[PDB]
Amino acid sequence: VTQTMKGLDIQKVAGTWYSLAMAASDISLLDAQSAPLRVYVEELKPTPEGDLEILLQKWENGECAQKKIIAEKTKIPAVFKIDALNENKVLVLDTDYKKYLLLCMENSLACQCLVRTPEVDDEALEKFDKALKALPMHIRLSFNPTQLEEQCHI
Amino acid sequence: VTQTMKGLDIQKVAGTWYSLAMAASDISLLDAQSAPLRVYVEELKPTPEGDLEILLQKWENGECAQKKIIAEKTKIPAVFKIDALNENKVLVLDTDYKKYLLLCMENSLACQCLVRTPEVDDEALEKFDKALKALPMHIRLSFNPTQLEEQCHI
Ligand SMILES: CCCCCCCCCCCCCC(=O)O
Ligand SMILES: CCCCCCCCCCCCCC(=O)O
Repeated sequence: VTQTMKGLDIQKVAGTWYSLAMAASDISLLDAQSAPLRVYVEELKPTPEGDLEILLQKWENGECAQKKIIAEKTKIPAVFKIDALNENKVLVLDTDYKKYLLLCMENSLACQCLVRTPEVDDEALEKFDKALKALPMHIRLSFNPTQLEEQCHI
Repeated sequence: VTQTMKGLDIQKVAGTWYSLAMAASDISLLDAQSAPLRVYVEELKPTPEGDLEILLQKWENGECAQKKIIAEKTKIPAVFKIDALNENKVLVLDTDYKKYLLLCMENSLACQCLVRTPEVDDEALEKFDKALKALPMHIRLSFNPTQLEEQCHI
């Protein structure tokens, strides 16, 4: 991934988001309901000191569960690191703050097109697919407005 | 689907094919290993009287199984009908016979990009994605050359 948002103002991504589309390098990352990177973003919560808290839902043990994970800031504004067994980065590729936000996670690679409202934003999906053609994705999903209004996009 | 191959010569699609990419209208059609339209084409076998026999593999009961299904000809050369509880059509969208073949099945809709050899044919995938932008797909998968040489693309 060699797309990052120049001049990102992280405080301005705060609030409500919808995981409109997802893609990943390996089918197994997204294939099933309980696949490891089948995560549905609810809210982005920047800290005053510039970390990025992410509220999301994930299907685990036959149930739609709440998760809260902290992605810690780095020297680069558009790059955050999640504390785990593995060093994994969260990258903000692009955003206009008010409509769409493109982000990826890598260790191999998964990405999402986030939007502010439960609508199919063709313009944001164009920007997502453009970003992705530089990346070796083998699975891509997208949700309809009804699914976007349901826990775990059921 | 309002893309069919003009002047199709069905006898010339005979032989070996690889399911390089798949897409479908509903995630559930392709999501898991045993999803209903997760089928891997092995061979196309036109009959002398112009029907299209399809040899494929499908994951069923925790196993990669052989299937043979007959798609019967219609008045339209690029449209075939599979005998089931439901009337389902197989449509040949496009082919150059020697490299790629795009086909869909509808009742809602799933499509594949077939290629003759276990290679990622970027040119055929461009033609596949072009065909698909006219269609309401919500899941898309693609296979690497290693997976293409394995039973059920394992
Ligand atoms: C996949 C790109 C969008 C990034 C979404 C936020 C990153 C968090 C996903 C990592 C897995 C979270 C599940 C957990 O381990 O509790
Ligand atoms: C999905 C577009 C490619 C068409 C592949 C050939 C169509 C056959 C799939 C229908 C399901 C076959 C499994 C079975 O019912 O035995």
